[PDB]
Amino acid sequence: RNQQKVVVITGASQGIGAGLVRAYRDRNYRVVATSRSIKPSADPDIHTVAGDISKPETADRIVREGIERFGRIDSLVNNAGVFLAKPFVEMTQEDYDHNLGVNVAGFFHITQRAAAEMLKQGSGHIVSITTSLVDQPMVGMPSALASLTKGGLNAVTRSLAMEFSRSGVRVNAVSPGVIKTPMHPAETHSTLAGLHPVGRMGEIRDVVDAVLYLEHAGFITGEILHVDGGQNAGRW
Amino acid sequence: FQSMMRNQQKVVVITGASQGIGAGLVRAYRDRNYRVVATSRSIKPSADPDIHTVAGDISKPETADRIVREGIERFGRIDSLVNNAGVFLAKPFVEMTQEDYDHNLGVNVAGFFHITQRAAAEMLKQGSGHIVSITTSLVDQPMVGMPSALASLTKGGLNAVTRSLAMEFSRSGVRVNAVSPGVIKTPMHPAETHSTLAGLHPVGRMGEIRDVVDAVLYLEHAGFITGEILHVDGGQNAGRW
Amino acid sequence: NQQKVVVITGASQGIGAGLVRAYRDRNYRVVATSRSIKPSADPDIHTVAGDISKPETADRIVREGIERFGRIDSLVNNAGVFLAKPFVEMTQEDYDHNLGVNVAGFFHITQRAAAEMLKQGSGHIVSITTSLVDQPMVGMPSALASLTKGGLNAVTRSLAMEFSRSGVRVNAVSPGVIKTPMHPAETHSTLAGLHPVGRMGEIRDVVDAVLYLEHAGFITGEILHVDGGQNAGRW
Amino acid sequence: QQKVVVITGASQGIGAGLVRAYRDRNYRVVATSRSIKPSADPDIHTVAGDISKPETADRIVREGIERFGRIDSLVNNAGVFLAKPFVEMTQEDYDHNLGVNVAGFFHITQRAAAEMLKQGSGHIVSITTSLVDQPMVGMPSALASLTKGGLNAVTRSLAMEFSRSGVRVNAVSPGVIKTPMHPAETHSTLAGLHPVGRMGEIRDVVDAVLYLEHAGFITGEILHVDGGQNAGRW
Repeated sequence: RNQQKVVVITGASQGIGAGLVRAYRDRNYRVVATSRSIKPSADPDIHTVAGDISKPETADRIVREGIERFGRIDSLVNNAGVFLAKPFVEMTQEDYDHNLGVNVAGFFHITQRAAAEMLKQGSGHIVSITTSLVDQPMVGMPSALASLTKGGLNAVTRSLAMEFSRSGVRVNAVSPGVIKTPMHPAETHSTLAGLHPVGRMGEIRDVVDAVLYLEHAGFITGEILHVDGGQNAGRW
Repeated sequence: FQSMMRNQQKVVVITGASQGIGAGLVRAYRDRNYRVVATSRSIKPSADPDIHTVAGDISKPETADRIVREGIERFGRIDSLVNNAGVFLAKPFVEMTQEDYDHNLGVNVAGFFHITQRAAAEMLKQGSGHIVSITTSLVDQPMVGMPSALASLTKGGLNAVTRSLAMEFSRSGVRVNAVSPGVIKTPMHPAETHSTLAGLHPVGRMGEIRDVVDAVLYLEHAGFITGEILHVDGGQNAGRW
Repeated sequence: NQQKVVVITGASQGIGAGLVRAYRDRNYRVVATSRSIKPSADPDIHTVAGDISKPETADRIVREGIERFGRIDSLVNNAGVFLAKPFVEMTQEDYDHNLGVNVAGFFHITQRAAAEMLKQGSGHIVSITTSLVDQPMVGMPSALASLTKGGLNAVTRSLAMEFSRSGVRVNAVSPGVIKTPMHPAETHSTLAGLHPVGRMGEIRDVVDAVLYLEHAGFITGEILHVDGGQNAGRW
Repeated sequence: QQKVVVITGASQGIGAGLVRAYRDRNYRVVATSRSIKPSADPDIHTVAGDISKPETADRIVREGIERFGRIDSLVNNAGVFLAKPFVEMTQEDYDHNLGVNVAGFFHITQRAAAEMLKQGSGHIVSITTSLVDQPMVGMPSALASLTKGGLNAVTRSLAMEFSRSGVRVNAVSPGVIKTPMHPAETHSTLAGLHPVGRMGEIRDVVDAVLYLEHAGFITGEILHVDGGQNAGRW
């Protein structure tokens, strides 16, 4: 039990976030969980850390506090993220700074710090949560900042997979379709379902299972795994 | 009730089931309590009553018929199909013969095509199914020094039809996926070749039967995935090493 | 014999004839084939009639071309068929016909041509696939176009790698729905709508794509989509 | 009456090849770079600036609208490239790469696009890199993959967005191109980074851009001009 692997999960307060915290706990990992807003936990194997993930300082804190508490860092799930649907010509300098802060710098900084720790242990797993919009964008869903920002995460997943190829660190991505959260109003479900060839929305368990499959799949790196009800496969 | 649940278990057809990857899928499917129709050119019958064995040339329409017929006769339903039968040839393209062409077309394409047509007819009929094919990462990432035009042709075909049929069967409850392995450690790969075959992956080691098997079973239970190609390949598909 | 020589398959109708003309205009001699092709007045176009599924047709084509023109420099695989049909309905005859034209058609000539191109240390082989390979559609059931042309996209990357160090380049052009005579103006309205740009392609679009690949010496193993955006996302 | 093209990173060798090729086609050209001397040619308007700044995009577009009355085409060719282990990358490496590679595409594209949308017609092409789709062991470049990889995907995303508006959006993904930046003692090594075993020439990329410029039925396409890099492992 001081033998358990430690995962760092970002955006841990959100809907997929909690689901991931719970599932990693269920698979005998200790968790360092991080959010803008996260509150401390009863569970002595869940260490929470609150901070703005886009700030280099926050990343420094996550890992430092994680090493001090548990003795190591083995995995990282990059789940901090914002989405914005807006016509490209209408986006403002504020829309830009906000997406580049959360989706890009909030990947880059912990990923760098967590990777240092793994490289030195000769072992690890980085998984980032991306979006099927990267590979398959849609007419009627304008989100140029999502493609820019998440598409860079797909490509850097493959790049780091190569860079860390002989080091024992594996680097993967899960690209979901539209996932039912509380923050998605009940009225919007008929049309959101219709965004997927299968005609259902995703469920949190769908994505969480993909992450845990990749966590335990020791021959998989550089892989982008689509959990999107068919979205990436073709046009519906 | 538990007896009721046994006599009504999911049913998978597994092709190329005799050894290596296929024989591993049989056991893994049994471990999750599927019943199994295992086929191979020469599979011997099993002592497990929940494995039905059917010996035959998978490239013939008549074998596909039989597999499903005897499948239905013995278990009443067909839920899933793993196209695992496959041949692989390494040969410069300009030296490939008519015989090589027929052999690969037959097993890799006709093999896939007939059983898939018949299994899908049943899955459509009952409104739910899973079809998964085993392909190669040479489809998406071929390599200088590994000349295998026929594998690309035939397996590249399976990759494309996997997405095609995922769209066609979108509204029917039938999911369609592939697993695209790297070079997997099998008895048919003698020890002398292992260190060479290992450097065929960015990660510098060979794949295991367990890796490919777990990918198929993960797709099997992943009710929100269709038309997906899951590369299990030590990073081959990701980039150049 | 200074003029480069191209073999163009499915030369008779549609893209293929557009292709003969384009390559003639760039000073190539042409060996042109299809089931029904008729002899040409042009001394620089030699026609060969035959069923491209048969190894004998390929054998004729290459040897007749080496006879008249003394070499082979390029091959454009443009013979092809297409069948819209529910997968569970496809028949043995549907299977043999598609495999024969789409796959065997490609294999025999590509093999004989590639051998000539390898000995010389130079060549270009380009194949016409379809955007349904990467981007198939709900309501366009074509399992056989996918098996068939998908194998061509993949073999394109494969032979690109294999001929890598030899100076032979292998590419593919993957069109959307292209406006031939074969499509009644009844259909045009419906077919335009299978592209994000809401426009059918012209023959010019595909032909210029082939001619571009043919003069782009640093491109190999590429799939160039000429598809009004079909491959790029969901409309 | 002549079409108008904006070309970023116009002082680089690719940049200068593009300027000439578009002039050979009778376009008027707005050419920007950090340092670019004014032009003799009434038909080439140069704007000096740092493209990482939004202010610079504003100026480029309004100056082209001022001089020539329209913008038909945008070529994003500004770029930097850093080879460095991911774990050694500094705040300054980061801000630099994000500035030139992402911001340097984004603002200029947003302004040129507003103009093209108004006329109902246009072309946006961006020069990315083969490392996005085919990264290489021993070429560590996380920031290049992060920045140019966003470019590829926005390329397909804007092709869908502008789909019914008459604006085409495409990309050219080159291999290693023979440039003054690469000394001759290095060529034999860079050649080996393509399955084909040679480096590219300026004209290979330039023709690719001009081909896409004249190809009215292509949008959302990444065209790989890379000696086979994207196609497989060599």
